[PDB]
Amino acid sequence: NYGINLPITGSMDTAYANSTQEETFLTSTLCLYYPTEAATEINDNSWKDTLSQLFLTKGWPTGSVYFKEYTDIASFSVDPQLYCDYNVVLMKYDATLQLDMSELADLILNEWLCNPMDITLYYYQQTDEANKWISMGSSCTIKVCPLNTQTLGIGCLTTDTATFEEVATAEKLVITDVVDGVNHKLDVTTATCTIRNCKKLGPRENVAVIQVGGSDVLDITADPTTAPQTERMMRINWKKWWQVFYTVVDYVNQIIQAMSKRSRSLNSAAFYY
Amino acid sequence: NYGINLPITGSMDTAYANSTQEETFLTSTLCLYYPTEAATEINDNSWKDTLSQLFLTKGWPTGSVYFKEYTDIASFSVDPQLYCDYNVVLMKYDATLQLDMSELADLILNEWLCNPMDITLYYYQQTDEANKWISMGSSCTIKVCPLNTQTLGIGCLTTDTATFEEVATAEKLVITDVVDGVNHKLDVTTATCTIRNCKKLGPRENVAVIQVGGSDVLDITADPTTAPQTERMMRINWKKWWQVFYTVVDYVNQIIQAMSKRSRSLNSAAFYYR
Amino acid sequence: QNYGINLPITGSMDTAYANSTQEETFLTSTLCLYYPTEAATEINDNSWKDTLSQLFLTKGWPTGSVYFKEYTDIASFSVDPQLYCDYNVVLMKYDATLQLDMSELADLILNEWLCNPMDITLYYYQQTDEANKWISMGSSCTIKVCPLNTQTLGIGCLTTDTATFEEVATAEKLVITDVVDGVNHKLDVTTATCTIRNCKKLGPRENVAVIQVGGSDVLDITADPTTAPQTERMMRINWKKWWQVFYTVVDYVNQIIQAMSKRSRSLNSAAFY
Amino acid sequence: NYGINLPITGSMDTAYANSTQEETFLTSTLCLYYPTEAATEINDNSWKDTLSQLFLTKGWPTGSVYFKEYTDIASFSVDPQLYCDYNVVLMKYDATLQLDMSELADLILNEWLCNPMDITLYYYQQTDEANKWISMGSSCTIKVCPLNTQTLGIGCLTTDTATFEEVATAEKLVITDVVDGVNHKLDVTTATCTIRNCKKLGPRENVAVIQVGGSDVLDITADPTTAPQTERMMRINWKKWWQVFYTVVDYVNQIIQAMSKRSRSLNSAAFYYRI
Amino acid sequence: MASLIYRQLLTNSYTVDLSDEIQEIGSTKTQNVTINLGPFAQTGYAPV
Repeated sequence: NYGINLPITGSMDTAYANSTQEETFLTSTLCLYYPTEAATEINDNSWKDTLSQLFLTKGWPTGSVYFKEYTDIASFSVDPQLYCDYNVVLMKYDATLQLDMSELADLILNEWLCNPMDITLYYYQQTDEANKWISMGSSCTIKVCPLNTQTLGIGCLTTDTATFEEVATAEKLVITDVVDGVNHKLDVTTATCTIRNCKKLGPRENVAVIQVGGSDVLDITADPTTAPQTERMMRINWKKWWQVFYTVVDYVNQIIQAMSKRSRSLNSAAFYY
Repeated sequence: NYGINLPITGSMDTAYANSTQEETFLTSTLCLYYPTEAATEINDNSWKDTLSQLFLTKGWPTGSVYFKEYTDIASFSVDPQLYCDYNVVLMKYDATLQLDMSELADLILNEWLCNPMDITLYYYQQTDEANKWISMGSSCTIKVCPLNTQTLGIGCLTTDTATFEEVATAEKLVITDVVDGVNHKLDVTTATCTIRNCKKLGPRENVAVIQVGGSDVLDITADPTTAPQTERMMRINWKKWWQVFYTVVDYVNQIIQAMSKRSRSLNSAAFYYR
Repeated sequence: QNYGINLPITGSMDTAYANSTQEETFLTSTLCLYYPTEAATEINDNSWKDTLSQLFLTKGWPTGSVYFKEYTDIASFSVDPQLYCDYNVVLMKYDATLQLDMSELADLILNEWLCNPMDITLYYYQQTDEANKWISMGSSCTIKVCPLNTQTLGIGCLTTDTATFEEVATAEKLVITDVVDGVNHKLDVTTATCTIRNCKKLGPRENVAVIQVGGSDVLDITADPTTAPQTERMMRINWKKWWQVFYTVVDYVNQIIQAMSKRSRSLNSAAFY
Repeated sequence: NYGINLPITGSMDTAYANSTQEETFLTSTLCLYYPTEAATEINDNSWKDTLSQLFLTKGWPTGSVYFKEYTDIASFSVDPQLYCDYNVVLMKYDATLQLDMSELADLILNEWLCNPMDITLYYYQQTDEANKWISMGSSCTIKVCPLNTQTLGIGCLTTDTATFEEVATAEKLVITDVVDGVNHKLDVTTATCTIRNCKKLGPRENVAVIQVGGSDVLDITADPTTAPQTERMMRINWKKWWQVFYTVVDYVNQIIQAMSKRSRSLNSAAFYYRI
Repeated sequence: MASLIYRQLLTNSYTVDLSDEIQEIGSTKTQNVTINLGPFAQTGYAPV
């Protein structure tokens, strides 16, 4: 870049450089994320291969596509380092894991900026509807204690964590939200967890969480007031896994077109500061 | 307007804007990488602290400077998770590890773009003088087999890896280069290694590999024709480690000025990437 | 018209670039690769020369074009120097004790030499300018010298007993000897195993391309202390494995060839040398 | 690449740039080649030296003249790397060795553009009256088998060399000539021989083969039609070897003038290659 | 005139193939003489 300042021209030359799918077929990569159960049901040693030849049909050169195996929504949630240009992740609603799923969607579907937090030495504060605490790891257990303007507890003793308020009991991915503009002494189990202070924003012009199962709704809003429904949030009717993949292939471009590359220069988008 | 569409027009207003170092002192972080031997020779429980107060002199607020300990060039060359805004890495001249060092420099000093490779299902090929295969891990052992336009070996049987050509025997960081425009069945030891397909892009507006000892080199060109010498590639004359650090501190700004803003990370981006 | 140097080639800027140039060299020229035994031994294949040759078609060199010559040491390679092909690119494995052996060999290939024979027995010689050097080479070259004043008398020596001579080379395989210009010297070489010839330097070589493996280098190939020349026909590669070295040499053949080319004496031009 | 493609506009300035022998005395080297018998007959440990002082008379500075000893026309023919600017080679008429001598003259007196040949893998042919096969070594034995346009023998089986046609039986230097424009499977004894494909051309502006004895009629062409007699092909009447050398010295310039070493140099002797 | 004849040819070259392709199915037999072929190692007899 170096350039944003100094506006573009709005003249309606009206020409539209035809296509766009013919540049993405040549230059981009497609990464498919699925759960173990998905592949196990397929039971072939060459399914990744067969689908790949089928992918040439839709226009993706041999070395282009891929296949990454998450075995659970919890593991996939923490060490997600989206590998390719375009990532389409397959999630088959599991009804008890809904929020696990919501927290994972909220992370992939969106653009995140994070800094590290030292729960040990400092007493901090969430700023706007976009400042959230995203923690993830083996077993994430977060207890909180709100401070009045004196560094004193409110319903707690900053001295004994037995008076803290538990807001997460051993999760694999957690986006914690506290009353904005209030300091809190935090007590995470840093041994198995890592908690970082993130500011939200830009969405993701990649993922395309495709949901298998139920009667699926997701609520990225930590609030109650809003409900956002984006194009990068699709849903498929479950029959068999082979069918799911056939559809994903038969409609790759349609799915890719709902995302759009150009937004992917980081390994993992846990933006570090 | 974000769309990484560009225009700018250079009228010579000639407003030479002043300082530059007084924005970096306030807003940036400095991360010093050294080897264990470096710290061991210093033998103080408060060396990181003493140097930090000394860093206030050069203008870096207390919570600003961080000290990361790599214990070897091979491990350091691994995940490369450069933590701070400005990274200046101290490398002690080990003559047997030269290429290990070269491969590590090539990674920090430069801007890399990578994708994952599946050695199992798809035989690959590099495209230009900028498409290289960077693999790294516990023990990286890469054997290769060039394919003619039929998916058949050339000096090898795509079936028995005992006929492959070994191009890396158990390294911790490896940037492999093959004849451009030729497919190859690859045989890495994925158990302990990870091999990824990278395209070299921009350079790094951060590191500043400072080399201790020798007379020196470390060439990051894969070819024979070119030799690039950048500002982010400095050298210091070894005496004692305490002296090295004193100098690094006494010339922090000079060293920082030879790097600056890590352009690929700058907020102001978009279509170019972060 | 043959030697009468027309005083000028025009100088008019017609400005027409006669495109490519690599497409004449691919068709008409030969490439000779010189390597040490250790290089090939590490490769351990009976078909490495062959595999690389097919790979050379990629870079544009027809089958019968590339030749592979095996020197087993820097000393031997520097003793009969009969560059066989149009373009010669010689690979040198950094041996720190043999540095000067290497320097003397580079000085010979990288440059264009003119020599005459010397009769150490009957005529005491002298070098004339910074370009008159004595290049001797063979089994075991041992050169002792005795400077003569303007009377044919020794200076620090007796032209009669070689036990008073000054030894300037003890059993080398290639030696470029330099003495104080404009002084006669009775020479005592071991002509049995050595041959010493009087050479005038000059023309450089528009061929070799000594590619150096290992070290750190900077190379001081001058006899004086004042100058240090760094030419394009003096390249360097980072050592990993030998297979890698060759892959690179192949992947960048043209780049390496482009840094050489022609060779004054290898064209129509001769009515000269 | 400075040369031609321009024209030297004559104009008869008629200015005479006197002498020419004064530049050659200062800047050139003279190499005398003789046979062993020559030196043996002289029987002095200082003959090379005496002649050298005598050479100052004719104008050649001390370190200028060199004396190279071939012991036979056959070895000299293999190892002829001409060392100096000007080479004048003394040859003693041996009547049985005449062709050995002819083949050696043909090599020094001329110019020769040669490429290596792989007798093992390919069916070769000469192109013009200037494409010849010059082979030389310990013992050169060449058998040939002409191929019709099918890669089949003509009077031979490309399979059994017992049907080949022998055209050289153990020579030390051989310039072979075959019917132009015909492929031939070659069978040389590469163990002791080396055969290379040469294109001829530029006579030599150096060697001055001086012939001792006989009565000489030198036919140095491969054909029957031509007979070339050049200035670099001189003859002396045999008396004693000391006399021969005295004459060579007494007429060094005359002999040098019949050569002129500008086109010389080259960068080593014989062959060439431009492989 | 020549116009045709000349051009006429380059026009009808596509044929070259078809025909070319006949005489093969028809000529002799073809033979796969590339049986890979592996190289050296040296190991030997060990007893007294």
